[PDB]
Amino acid sequence: KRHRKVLRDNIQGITKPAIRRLARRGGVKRISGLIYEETRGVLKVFLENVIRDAVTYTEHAKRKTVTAMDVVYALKRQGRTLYGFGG
DNA sequence: GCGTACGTGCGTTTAAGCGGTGCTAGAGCTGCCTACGACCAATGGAGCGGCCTCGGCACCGGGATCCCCCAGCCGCCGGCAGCGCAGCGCCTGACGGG
Repeated sequence: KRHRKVLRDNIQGITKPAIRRLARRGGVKRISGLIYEETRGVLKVFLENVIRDAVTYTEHAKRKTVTAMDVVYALKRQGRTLYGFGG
């Protein structure tokens, strides 16, 4: 097809074990059940901040596709530089 | 010390994941044309310097809160000690039995 898109409930795509594994890499031993909801918001809260300016780069370039070279650029402005994709 | 809820484990189950199409959109590049920003020479007046004088603020002194504190004070009530007592089991009568 050529219309519509998946635009619902995708915040639940981050399934409960996925965070549970992620936190294990952080070394936390025991986690209460309440914390799952906050990080999803927190993860989202951080996220569009990265996209919003990333989107801004593309429109100034008058593209339609989002390149990785733009993604790192905004990540530089926010502060967290990334090695391994460009430069 | 209490207790719940989150780790551990088991048993579905399902959507990720793989591998496979098929498409065209959009990025990349080229050709070519234009305009617009740098450059140059002049010009004057906006901005910056130098004085320089009042009053907004500083300072004071005084009077005005106003929270902060707390013993006063009582109410309350429960503990507590004393008192009156309710109920029971035994004590002990009433009266026939032993």
